[PDB]
Amino acid sequence: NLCPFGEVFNATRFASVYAWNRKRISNCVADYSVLYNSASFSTFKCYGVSPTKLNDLCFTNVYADSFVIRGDEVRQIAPGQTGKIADYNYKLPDDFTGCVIAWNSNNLDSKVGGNYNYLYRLFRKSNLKPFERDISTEIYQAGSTPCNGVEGFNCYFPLQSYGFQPTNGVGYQPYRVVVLSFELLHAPATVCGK
Amino acid sequence: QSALTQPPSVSEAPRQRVTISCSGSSSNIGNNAVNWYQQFPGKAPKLLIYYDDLLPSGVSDRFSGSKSGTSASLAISGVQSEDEADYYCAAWDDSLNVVVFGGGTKLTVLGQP
Amino acid sequence: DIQLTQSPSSLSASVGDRVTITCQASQDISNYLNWYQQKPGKAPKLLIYDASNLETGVPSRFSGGGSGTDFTFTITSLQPEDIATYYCQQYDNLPLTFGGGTKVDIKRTVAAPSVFIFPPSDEQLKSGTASVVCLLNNFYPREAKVQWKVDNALQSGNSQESVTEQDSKDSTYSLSSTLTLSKADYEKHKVYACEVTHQGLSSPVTKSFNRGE
Amino acid sequence: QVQLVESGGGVVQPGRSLRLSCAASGFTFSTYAMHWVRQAPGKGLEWVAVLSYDGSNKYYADSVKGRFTISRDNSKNTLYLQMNSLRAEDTAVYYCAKGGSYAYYYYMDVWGKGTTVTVSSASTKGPSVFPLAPGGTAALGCLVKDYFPEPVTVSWNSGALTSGVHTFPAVLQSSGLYSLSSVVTVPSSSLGTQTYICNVNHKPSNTKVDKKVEPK
Amino acid sequence: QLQLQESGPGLVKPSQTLSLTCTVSGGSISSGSYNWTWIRQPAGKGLEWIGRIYNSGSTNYNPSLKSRVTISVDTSKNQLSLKVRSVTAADTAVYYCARHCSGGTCYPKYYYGMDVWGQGTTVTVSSA
Ligand SMILES: *[C@@H]1O[C@H](CO)[C@@H](O[C@@H]2O[C@H](CO)[C@@H](O[C@@H]3O[C@H](CO[C@H]4O[C@H](CO)[C@@H](O)[C@H](O[C@H]5O[C@H](CO)[C@@H](O)[C@H](O)[C@@H]5O)[C@@H]4O)[C@@H](O)[C@H](O[C@H]4O[C@H](CO)[C@@H](O)[C@H](O)[C@@H]4O)[C@@H]3O)[C@H](O)[C@H]2NC(C)=O)[C@H](O)[C@H]1NC(C)=O
Ligand SMILES: *[C@@H]1O[C@H](CO)[C@@H](O)[C@H](O)[C@H]1NC(C)=O
Repeated sequence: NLCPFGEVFNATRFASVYAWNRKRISNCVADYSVLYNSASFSTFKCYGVSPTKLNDLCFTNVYADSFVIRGDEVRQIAPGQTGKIADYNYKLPDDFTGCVIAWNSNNLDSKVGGNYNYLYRLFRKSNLKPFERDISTEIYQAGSTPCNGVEGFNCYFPLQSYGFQPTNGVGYQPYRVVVLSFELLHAPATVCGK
Repeated sequence: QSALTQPPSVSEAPRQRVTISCSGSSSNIGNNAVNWYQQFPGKAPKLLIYYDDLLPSGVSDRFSGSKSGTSASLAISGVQSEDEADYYCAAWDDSLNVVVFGGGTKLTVLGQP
Repeated sequence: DIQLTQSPSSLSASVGDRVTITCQASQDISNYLNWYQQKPGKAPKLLIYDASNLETGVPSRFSGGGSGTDFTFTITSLQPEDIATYYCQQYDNLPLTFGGGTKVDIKRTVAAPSVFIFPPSDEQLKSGTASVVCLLNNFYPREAKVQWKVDNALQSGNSQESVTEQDSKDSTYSLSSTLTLSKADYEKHKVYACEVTHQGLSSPVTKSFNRGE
Repeated sequence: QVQLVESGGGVVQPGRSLRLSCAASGFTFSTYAMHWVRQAPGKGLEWVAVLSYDGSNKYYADSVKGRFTISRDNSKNTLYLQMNSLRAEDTAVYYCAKGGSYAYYYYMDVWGKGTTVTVSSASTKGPSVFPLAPGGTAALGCLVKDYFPEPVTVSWNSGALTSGVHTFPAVLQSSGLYSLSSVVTVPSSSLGTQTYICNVNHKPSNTKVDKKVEPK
Repeated sequence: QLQLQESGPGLVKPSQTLSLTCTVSGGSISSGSYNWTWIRQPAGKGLEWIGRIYNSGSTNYNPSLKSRVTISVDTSKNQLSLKVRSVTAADTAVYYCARHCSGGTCYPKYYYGMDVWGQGTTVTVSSA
C-alpha cells in the first residue's frame, strides 16, 4: 500500500558504484513529502520533474538506484556528465526523468584504517550506455601485447577501492546516492503520490 | 609544446580557494589522462594529482583535480604558505606523440607579511 | 552462468495447506529473483518480483522471501486454481536463467480410473491404418500404467500416451493410450486389450474386444 | 497497455532459415531494450537474446550463438530475430519482451503472446477425424489424426456439451504428424435421443470438420 | 626507498655529445610497469619531454629531437643513460629522470603518473 522507501534510504548496507543496485517500486502510494522536508540530504536535484509537484503525479513504475561514491563525484550523477563514475560506473541518459538524492555518510562508510569494501571502475574500452551495469573483472588491456589474466605492462585491473578515512576532506568523504527514475508508459499507473 | 595552456600566476588570500585551469585540445586532455605536478624553487616536480582526479598518499586532501572536455583544473581549497610553488599539468598528446606540459602556474599566497 | 535449483521437482497438497518451495542460486544474486506461474497452454505469469514483492493483481495468498543464494516461494492457502508449474528466474546477470520448475498437485482421495476401449473406426480401416484407443477417465493420483496385448502378446514400441491436466473441479486426471498398427497386422489378430494398473484398483482392469462383433 | 505482436512463425525444414518480427506499441520503443525468449514443448523457459536501445550491443545464449542474429528497426518500431540453420531443438513458442530503460538488459517487464516455430520436414496437412464410438455411463470421442502443424481446437455440439469433455494434448508420431483425441462421458440413457458432434478446427490448413459419433 | 641518482658533466662543448646517467637505488630498474623517461627544463621556462624506454630496449622520442637523442639501460649497473649529440645553446636546461607507471604491477599503483624523480643535473652548453 505505502511505498517501501525506508528500505532504500535506510538500508544497512549499500553497494559499490560499479555494481549499483536497482530496486523496483511498484503498486504503492508514494509519499515524497518526507524527502522534501528532510534536511539530511546534500543533493536533491530532479530532472524533468519538480519535487514540490510530485504528490499529484502518477507513474506506471518507479526505480531506485543506490550506490556509494565520494563527494567530488556526486556532480557526475546527472545527464550530460563525464568522469570515471559517469563513463565507467553509472550513466544517466540525457532524457532522464527523476531525482538524484545524496547525503554524506562519513560516520557509517569510514573506518579509521580506511574502508576498502567499496569499489569503482577505473578502466574500460568504452563509455557506459545509459543505465548499463558492468561487473566484469577482466584485465583491461590498454596496449598492443595482450594480457593473460595477470596484470603487467599496459595490463591493469579495472576495479579500484576508495580510501574513506574519517579525516579526509568533504570532497573525499563517502556519499550515499539514491537515484529515483520514473517511467510513464501508455499503461495504468500503479505508483501514485500522496 | 605549448599545447596545454595555464595562467602564468594566480594569487589568493590565505584560507581561500584557488583554481588553476589547464586548457588543451582533444588530442591531449580530450582523450588522455591529465597529471598535475608541484615544483618548489630549486627542486624537482612532485606528483600531485594522477589520472585526472586521484590523490597520492602524503599529499594534502586540500588538493583535488577535475576534468571536463579538453580542459583540466587543479583546486587548492584553503591556501597556505606551504603551497607557494609552480604547478604543471601534463598529458600525452596523440598528435605530437609527446608528454605535454603546461607553462606552469605560480601560486603566491597573498596574506604574507 | 548462474544456475538455479528448485526443490522439490513436484509436490501434492490439500486445499488450504501451506506450500513452501525453495530456489537456490549458484552464487549471490542479491534479491534479483522472479517467481512465475505457468498453467499448461498459457504463457508464464509473473507473481513475485525482487524476491519479495507482489505483482499487480496477484492475490495476497502468494508471498516470497530471501536474498543472496537461498530463496523461497510460499502459498499460505493452496487453492484449486493454483495448479501450475512455478519457476524462479534470476536477473542478476546475463544470461537470464530460470529454475527447473515446481509442479503443484492437489491432494485428493484416491480415485480409480474408468477404463474404456475403442476399436478403430470403419472409416479409418479404409485408409490402411488401425488405431486402438484406451481411455482412463478421472483418476488420482496421476501414476498409472497401461499395457497392450495383441493375442496374448505384450506390446511395446507401438503405442503413445497423453495425460490431461489436473481438473480444477474434481482434482482428477485422465489419460489416453493409442496403439497404432497397420491395417494388415490388425486383420491378422483377434484379441485386443489394454491392462490398467492403478493405486485405486486392487487388481489390474482389462478392457477388451474381439475384432468383428 | 504495452502491446507486443509476434509474427513470422510457422513451418521450416531443418537447415533452412526464418525471420521473426515483434511489433511494439504503447511505449517509446527506441529507448528500451528488447528480449527474445523461447519455450520448447514440454520444456522450461529459455532466454535467447537481448539488444540495447540503439541496436549496437547484442548478447545471445550458447544454444543459439553464431546461428541466430537479433536486430531492430526503431523507425518501424519492430524487433527482428534472424534464425539461420534451424534444428529441431529450436521448435518452440518464441516471445519478445520489453527490457529495461536503455542498456539495462535485466528486466522482462512485458511479454508478447508468442508465435510458434515448427522445425520439421513435414508439410501442412489437415486432420483426419474419426469417431470414437460408444455400464451406467458411456464414453465417446473423436480421433483427430495426422495433421501438421499444431494446434487444433475441438468442441462438442458447437459448445453446448462442455461437462465431462477431456481433449488430450497431442502426441508427435514418428511420421512427423500429430495425433489427438477428445472424449466426453455421457449417460447411457441419452445415447439414442441426443446426437453428439465434435467440431475440429485446424487453422493452419483452414480445415473445419464436424464429425457425428454414433453407436454401432 | 625508491630513489634515482643523476650524474653528468655540468658543461658540455657545442656540437659534441652530451651524456648523463640516472642510477636507481633501493630496488631494481626492470621491475614494475614503468616507462623510464627523460625531461629537461630551461631555467625559467617549462618542462620538455625528451623520450622514454620500456620493456627491454624499445624507445620512443620527441620528434623535434628524435634524431639526436639516445636512451639506453644498463641493467647490470642498474642505471639508464641519456645521449644528446651535436648540442647547441638551446639544449641548456636542467635535466631530470623520472619513472612513468603504465600497468598493474606498479607499486604504488599511480597510473599515468611520474612517480619518482631525480634531483636534476644542470647542463650548460657553451665552449667557454
Ligand atoms: C609507455 O610506453 C608505451 C610505449 O610507448 C605506451 O604504450 C602504448 O600506449 C598506446 C596508448 O595507450 C597504445 O595505443 C593504443 O593501442 C591499441 C592498439 O591495439 C590494437 O590491437 C589489439 C590487438 O593487437 C586490438 O585488441 C585493439 O582493439 C581492437 O578491439 C577494439 C575493441 O574491442 C576495437 O575498438 C579495435 O578497432 C580493435 O578491433 C587494436 O586493434 C588501440 O586500441 C588504441 O586505440 C587507438 O585506436 C582507436 C581506433 O581503433 C582510436 O579510436 C583511439 O583513439 C586510439 O587512437 C591505441 O592505438 C599502444 O599500443 C602502446 N604501445 C606499446 C608498445 O605498448 C604507454 O602508453 C606508455 N605509458 C605511459 C604512461 O606513458
Ligand atoms: C528513515 O528513517 C528516518 C528516521 O531516522 C525516517 O524519518 C525516514 O522516513 C526513513 N526513511 C523513509 C524513506 O521513510
